[PDB]
Amino acid sequence: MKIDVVTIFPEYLQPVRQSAGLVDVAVHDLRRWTHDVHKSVDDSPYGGGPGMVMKPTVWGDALDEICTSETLLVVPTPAGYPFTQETAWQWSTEDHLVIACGRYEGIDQRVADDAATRMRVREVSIGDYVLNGGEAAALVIIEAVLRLVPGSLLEGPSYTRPPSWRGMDVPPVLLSGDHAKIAAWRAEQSRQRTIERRPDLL
Amino acid sequence: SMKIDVVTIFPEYLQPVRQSLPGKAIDAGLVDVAVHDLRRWTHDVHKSVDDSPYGGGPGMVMKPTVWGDALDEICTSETLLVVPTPAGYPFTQETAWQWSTEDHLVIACGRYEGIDQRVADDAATRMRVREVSIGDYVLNGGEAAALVIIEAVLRLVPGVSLLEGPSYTRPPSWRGMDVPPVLLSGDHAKIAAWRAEQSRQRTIERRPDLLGFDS
Ligand SMILES: Nc1nc2ccccc2s1
Ligand SMILES: Nc1nc2ccccc2s1
Repeated sequence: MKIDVVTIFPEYLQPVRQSAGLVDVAVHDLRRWTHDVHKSVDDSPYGGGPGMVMKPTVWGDALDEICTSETLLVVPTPAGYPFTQETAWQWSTEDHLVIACGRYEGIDQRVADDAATRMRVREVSIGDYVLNGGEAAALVIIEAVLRLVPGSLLEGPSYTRPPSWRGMDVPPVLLSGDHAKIAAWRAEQSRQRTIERRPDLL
Repeated sequence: SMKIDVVTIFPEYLQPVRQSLPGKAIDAGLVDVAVHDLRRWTHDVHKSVDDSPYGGGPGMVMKPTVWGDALDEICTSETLLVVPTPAGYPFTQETAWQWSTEDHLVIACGRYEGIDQRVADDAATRMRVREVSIGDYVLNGGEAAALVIIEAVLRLVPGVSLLEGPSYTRPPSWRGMDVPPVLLSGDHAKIAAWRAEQSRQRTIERRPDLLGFDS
C-alpha cells in the first residue's frame, strides 16, 4: 500500500515513521504547489463569513500530480461521512490512499467535485468534535487502516498481575480455570458496560 | 493557563503537538504540555510495562504497578484523568468545551489490549476520571487519540447540531466549474438561506442521526 499525505504541516506526520517495509507513507508540503511568492494556500470565503477557504488552484495542482485513476482520495472533514472500523477494513486493501489535510473551514468544494470525476473520493469525519485541521484525523485514519494491513458490545475490564493491588482483587472467576464460565462473566461485564457507556449500541 | 501531562511508552510520538494549533497555544503560553515516558516508573532492567491477561485472551495488559506509581507522581486531587479507550464514554464537542475549562488534564495512553482496570478504579478514589472513546474504530494505542483530544480542547481555551455545507473561494469559475451564483450576489439573506439549506441537505445525507433519523 502507498499512502501520500498532503498538508501545510508536513512535520506533523513524520512521527508515524513507525515501520518494516510493507507500506509506503510519503508526506508532501502543500506549499510545493502554490503559485505566488507568498505561498498562499487559502483565501476569503465567497458569500462572506469567518475564516478562510483553501484554494482550488493549489489543491488541484497537488492532486493532479499525486493522484492516479487508481487512487482513493480521502478528505477528512467535520462535515464528512463517519469513519468507522468498517471503513478502515475497506481501505486496508487499497493500493493507493491520498489523504488531503485541510483547515476545518474547508477546501473549495470544486476540488473534490473535480477529483470525483476521475477517481474515488471519500469525505469523512473521525468524530463529533471539531479540530482546527485534518492532520490529527489523518493520523487516526493511518493508524486504523495500517494496523489492519495483513502485515456490537464494548470490551469489559482487563486484569493482570498482581492478583491483589492497593486493596483491589482480580475477580476470582478469572482464576477459576472454568473457561466457559469466564466467557459468560465477560459477556455480562460487556453488557453492563455497554448499557452504562454506549446505550446507543444496543 | 492550563497544564496537560501525557503519559506514554512512545513519548517521541507525541511530538506532532508542536508548531501547530497546540504548538501555537504552547508558544503563546496559554498551555504547558509535558510528555512523560511511562518506563520512567519501572524498576526491572528490562522495563516491563505489560503482562498476560488474567482469565485468558489475546495480547497483553498494562501492569497496574507502573501506572499507579506514574499517576501518584503526576496527578493531584484536582486532576482530570483522561484515559482514551475504545470502551470509553463518547468524547464529543460538549466534552471538549467542558475540558477546556480545566486547570490540569492528565492523559494516560495505553497500548496492547488495555490498562489493568484497577488503575482507573484506584485513581477514581482520589481524582475525577474519564475513560473516553474518540470514535468507533480501533487504534493500536491511545497516543493518536490523545493528540485528537488535545487539539479539540485547546482550540476552545480562551485566548486561542448540523453539518457545515460546501465552501468556495476565488476564482469564480475553475475548470469549467462555477461557484454557486447566490454566493456572488451580495444578498446576505439569500446566501444565509442557501447555506442553511445546503447544511441541512448535507446533514440528511451524511449524518441523518443528527436530525433524529435512522442509519
Ligand atoms: N472531526 C473533524 N474535524 C476536522 C477539522 C478539520 C479537518 C478535518 C476534520 S475531522
Ligand atoms: N478508538 C480507540 N482505540 C484505542 C486503542 C488503544 C488505546 C486507546 C484507543 S481509543
